[PDB]
Amino acid sequence: DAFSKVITSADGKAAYVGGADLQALKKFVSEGNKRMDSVNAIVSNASCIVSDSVSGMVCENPSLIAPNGGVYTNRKMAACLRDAEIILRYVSYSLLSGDSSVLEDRCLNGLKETYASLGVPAAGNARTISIMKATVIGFITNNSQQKKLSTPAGDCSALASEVGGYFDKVSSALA
Amino acid sequence: DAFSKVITSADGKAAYVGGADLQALKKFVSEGNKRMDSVNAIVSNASCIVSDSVSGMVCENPSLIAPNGGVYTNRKMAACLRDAEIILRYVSYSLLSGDSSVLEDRCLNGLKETYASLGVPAAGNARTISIMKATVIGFITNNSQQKKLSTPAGDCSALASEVGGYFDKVSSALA
Amino acid sequence: AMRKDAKAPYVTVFDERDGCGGPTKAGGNSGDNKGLCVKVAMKKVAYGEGGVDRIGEMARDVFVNYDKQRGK
Amino acid sequence: AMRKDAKAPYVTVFDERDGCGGPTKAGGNSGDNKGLCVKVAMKKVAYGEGGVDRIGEMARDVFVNYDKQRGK
Ligand SMILES: *CCC1=C(C)C(=O)N/C1=C\c1[nH]c(/C=C2\N=C(C[C@H]3NC(=O)C([C@H](*)C)=C3C)C(C)=C2CCC(=O)O)c(CCC(=O)O)c1C
Ligand SMILES: *CCC1=C(C)C(=O)N/C1=C\c1[nH]c(/C=C2\N=C(C[C@H]3NC(=O)C([C@H](*)C)=C3C)C(C)=C2CCC(=O)O)c(CCC(=O)O)c1C
Ligand SMILES: *[C@@H](C)[C@H]1/C(=C/C2=NC(=C\c3[nH]c(C[C@H]4NC(=O)C(C=C)=C4C)c(C)c3CCC(=O)O)/C(CCC(=O)O)=C2C)NC(=O)[C@@H]1C
Ligand SMILES: *[C@@H](C)[C@H]1/C(=C/C2=NC(=C\c3[nH]c(C[C@H]4NC(=O)C(C=C)=C4C)c(C)c3CCC(=O)O)/C(CCC(=O)O)=C2C)NC(=O)[C@@H]1C
Ligand SMILES: *[C@@H](C)[C@H]1/C(=C/C2=NC(=C\c3[nH]c(C[C@H]4NC(=O)C(C=C)=C4C)c(C)c3CCC(=O)O)/C(CCC(=O)O)=C2C)NC(=O)[C@@H]1C
Ligand SMILES: *[C@@H](C)[C@H]1/C(=C/C2=NC(=C\c3[nH]c(C[C@H]4NC(=O)C(C=C)=C4C)c(C)c3CCC(=O)O)/C(CCC(=O)O)=C2C)NC(=O)[C@@H]1C
Ligand SMILES: *[C@H](C)[C@H]1/C(=C/C2=NC(=C\c3[nH]c(C[C@H]4NC(=O)C(C=C)=C4C)c(C)c3CCC(=O)O)/C(CCC(=O)O)=C2C)NC(=O)[C@@H]1C
Ligand SMILES: *[C@H](C)[C@H]1/C(=C/C2=NC(=C\c3[nH]c(C[C@H]4NC(=O)C(C=C)=C4C)c(C)c3CCC(=O)O)/C(CCC(=O)O)=C2C)NC(=O)[C@@H]1C
Repeated sequence: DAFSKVITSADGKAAYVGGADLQALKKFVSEGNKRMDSVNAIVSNASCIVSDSVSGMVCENPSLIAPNGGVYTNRKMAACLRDAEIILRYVSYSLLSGDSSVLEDRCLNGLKETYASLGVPAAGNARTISIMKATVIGFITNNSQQKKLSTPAGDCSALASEVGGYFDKVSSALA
Repeated sequence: DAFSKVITSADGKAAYVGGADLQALKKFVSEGNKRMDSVNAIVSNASCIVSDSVSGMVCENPSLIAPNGGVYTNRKMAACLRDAEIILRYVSYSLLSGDSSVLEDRCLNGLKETYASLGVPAAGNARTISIMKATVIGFITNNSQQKKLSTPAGDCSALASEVGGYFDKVSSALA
Repeated sequence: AMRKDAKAPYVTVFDERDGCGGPTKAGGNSGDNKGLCVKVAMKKVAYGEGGVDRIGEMARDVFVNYDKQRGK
Repeated sequence: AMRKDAKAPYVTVFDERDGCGGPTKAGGNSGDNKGLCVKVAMKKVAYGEGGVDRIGEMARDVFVNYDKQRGK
């Protein structure tokens, strides 16, 4: 669709969908309305989700910010927070689009090898990903204690399970 | 002086001071280094400070979000959050510069009369201001419980009292 | 493949059904779809932009506040 | 006077002594205050910019979360 072409375009310039086109977009995926709410939960809270996840990695292992640590310098910590956001954003697009092909192709293919070459530790990535997964599921399922979402009451359990599977794809690729 | 000219220029284009110019600038205000950290404590937390302060105004008086309350619609709530940020930013510049003349002139002079004409309630404004004052003093003194700031060990009580006086000028003008 | 250019899909979901509209960028802000829009761009996840050091501030916060739990 | 222009002084305080520098914007970068810079701009406090509805998101949050205390 039009959003697929944005991913593959030379410049990535934004496309927009409203009105009848948005009605059509929602038909071709399951539970369209709850799905848009779920994507919104992720992207609207991207700073929070990334921050809590990377912070959880560090608090479980504070050596990471001591001298000789993998996110000791501001430059490295920021690169790690950036990478967590990149992954989260590919997951958000997977939930918007209903599949993980772009995540697997443009985010995950080659990434384990790159992190091995850089010395980015797999155990720290595993924890950041597992916290991000739990955090996103919490937001999607009314389990975010410091930030409630405005949505009609109901059951988003299937969408939480779907997005969980996209995170599992990240974890397995990077393990 | 470089910064005074930004207040009065036709377009408000940014000015920047670093290195030896900044060393010279800090000679003209008391406790220059702590003062910069105190300003940073405000502006780097602007969203948090405004959100908590307007939220506390509402939680103590939820009639403000009932129909025909001062912030019933998103449009009005956003205007209120904007105004709180405007005020906070004038206070931050007062703390940077060591005086309140620009706050008084460009933010406060005429403001009570404008709010009377608009029907913006004075009690709600007073509470947003008093919470912003408390929050700012908390961050300056590193007594903020969810977000500490890294600074060299010491005492910022005098700068906290100074910023409180600038908030008091806002309160007195709007009462 | 992963291209090492830090580009990711930025998805933005708009719900302006309160009535306060942003800039118009597509048809359809009417009828049953009033206030709803989705945007996607594919661009670099930068450390900051427009003079705002967004990720640098997040990094400063982690160093000092990793022992805080913002989710409770 | 208060000009109804919604303009305010945006102060930004930079400490980049860790060595990861932002864009050069001031000529003084040497000596004791190497890595330190203050910026002031006088501009409208807008509801959003660059497609990012900053204040609108804060407003959505108040309506649903005013009973929360993010300070503890
Ligand atoms: C972004 C907010 C924040 C972080 C993060 C952090 O670490 N500190 C933060 C804020 C902060 N708030 C205060 C003081 C007050 N906040 C409120 C509003 C909340 N209290 C409520 O009852 C309520 C509705 C449920 C709120 C929302 C109030 C009323 C105050 C006190 C005002 C007064 O007159 O005393 C501070 C100050 C330091 C502290 O923790 O007490 C800070 C830093
Ligand atoms: C911005 C963060 C946030 C808001 C706001 C909110 O309402 N919920 C939020 C986050 C959130 N976090 C989790 C789950 C976890 N978060 C962490 C990291 C923190 N725990 C620590 O020990 C630590 C340093 C001391 C942290 C930082 C962890 C470890 C988890 C659990 C992951 C797991 O394996 O289950 C959630 C999910 C719901 C929940 O409360 O667990 C949410 C929504
Ligand atoms: C789990 C994710 C949540 C939950 C979400 C629900 N949303 C429901 C209906 C609904 N949501 C929207 C907004 C959404 N659709 C869009 O097109 C866009 C923007 C492009 C967004 C932000 C709409 C329009 C609707 C239809 C109802 C309405 O007119 O408001 C919903 C009801 C079931 C359903 O319609 O499938 C739910 C349960 N609710 C929860 O409790 C968890 C936390
Ligand atoms: C209350 C605000 C805090 C507190 C602040 C202290 N800061 C001290 C020294 C200091 N801070 C800076 C950074 C500052 N100066 C600038 O020019 C800029 C950016 C433009 C910034 C962000 C510097 C350079 C220094 C001097 C020493 C150093 O390099 O670390 C300080 C020590 C006493 C003093 O120098 O007057 C204090 C107490 N400390 C606290 O404990 C409260 C919470
Ligand atoms: C390295 C990638 C860091 C990081 C740094 C960023 N700094 C950003 C903006 C910024 N930094 C300064 C201070 C710097 N410029 C100077 O001229 C001097 C002293 C003479 C210093 C100390 C300024 C003035 C700016 C604002 C630029 C402006 O007004 O346009 C920044 C945002 C970049 C942007 O907005 O394009 C970043 C990303 N960020 C990180 O995550 C790592 C740790
Ligand atoms: C009213 C002042 C509100 C407020 C609204 C803002 N929305 C902003 C960005 C924005 N909104 C949409 C959705 C809208 N445009 C459409 O074409 C359609 C349907 C076809 C809808 C439902 C879009 C697409 C955008 C982004 C525009 C872009 O990509 O550049 C916004 C930011 C404005 C800006 O960045 O220039 C605001 C301020 N915000 C508020 O605080 C009050 C409550
Ligand atoms: C955070 C949870 C990690 C951690 C992450 C770091 N990554 C670092 C550099 C880096 N990351 C990537 C992958 C990134 N680029 C892409 O194009 C995509 C997807 C499209 C992604 C996910 C690359 C290619 C690079 C190197 C080039 C660059 O910096 O952009 C990094 C800096 C390492 C160094 O410079 O020595 C870090 C710290 N680090 C950790 O400790 C946790 C586990
Ligand atoms: C929040 C704590 C308040 C609240 C605030 C509202 N202010 C509204 C409109 C408004 N505010 C100003 C002053 C503002 N403009 C400036 O130029 C400066 C200083 C340089 C400031 C501080 C003006 C001139 C205006 C009217 C023009 C405009 O909207 O830009 C507002 C909307 C009122 C309405 O449209 O009915 C609100 C809701 N409201 C509250 O209930 C709490 C107490």
